[PDB]
Amino acid sequence: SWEIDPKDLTFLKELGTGQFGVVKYGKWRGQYDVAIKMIKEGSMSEDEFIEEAKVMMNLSHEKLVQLYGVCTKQRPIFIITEYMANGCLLNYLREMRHRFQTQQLLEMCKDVCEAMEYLESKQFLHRDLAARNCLVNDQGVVKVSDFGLSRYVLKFPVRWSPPEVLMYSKFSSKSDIWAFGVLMWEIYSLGKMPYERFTNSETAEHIAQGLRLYRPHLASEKVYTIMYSCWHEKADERPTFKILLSNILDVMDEES
Ligand SMILES: *CCC(=O)N(C)[C@H]1C[C@@](C)(Oc2nc(-c3cnn(C)c3)cn3nccc23)C1
Repeated sequence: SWEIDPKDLTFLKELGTGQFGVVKYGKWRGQYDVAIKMIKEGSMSEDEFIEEAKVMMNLSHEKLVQLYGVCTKQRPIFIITEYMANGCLLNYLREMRHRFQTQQLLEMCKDVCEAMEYLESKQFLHRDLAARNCLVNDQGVVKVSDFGLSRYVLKFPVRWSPPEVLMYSKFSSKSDIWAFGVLMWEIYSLGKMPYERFTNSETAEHIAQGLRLYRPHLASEKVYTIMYSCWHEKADERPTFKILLSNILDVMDEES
């Protein structure tokens, strides 16, 4: 049930390259748009991934990029996902022509938070949440992509990592929370790199001294309060995604 017959795939356009190599746009059975991730040999722990794919296919949420299945009886293996016509969220933010309103930026935050509250409720960590791992569909809806997939990569995301990850490799729901707050900073900064003048090493040292990302000027005070709450030093003092969704809904109502 997790397995797609590659004979049902028609490869139509190269979309570009991601973590595991090329991604292509194609059709399934001549009819349905799909994205086809072609997994470069040697890059992925494929047996482990295949087993986890069965779990990932039972995860269904409107704001999660859907895994349609995998093609595993060949090399390279393929991962078949929902096609997202407007590409990577990071590139989308950086296109100044969109002239985003802040209500649109908050909606992107809500989209991601909804997906992450769903993953939280399933006790599933993303482990690499960031604007580069979100995608945008033809209706401007942002969805969370490649959740959990860093576990199978045979370059660490220092700038999306809380102190207990940098110091001790303590991953938890609350390291996804921290990364979400950095993602909100990416959205309201229109895609700047977090800690844009620092190296990864400098970022980690400054985080150790309590530096935090500055308020992007497009974020209101209440929006900054939300992303800042994700960066409490003690992981247990950071909200859940359920609390964050409620805070985002509140600010959406106040700024409507
Ligand atoms: C920001 C990081 C990045 O560029 N990623 C992750 C790329 C992987 C990629 C090529 O995958 C997809 N790209 C598109 C797409 C790219 N450009 N347009 C106009 C659309 C669409 N798509 N749907 C699913 C995966 C994927 C983006």
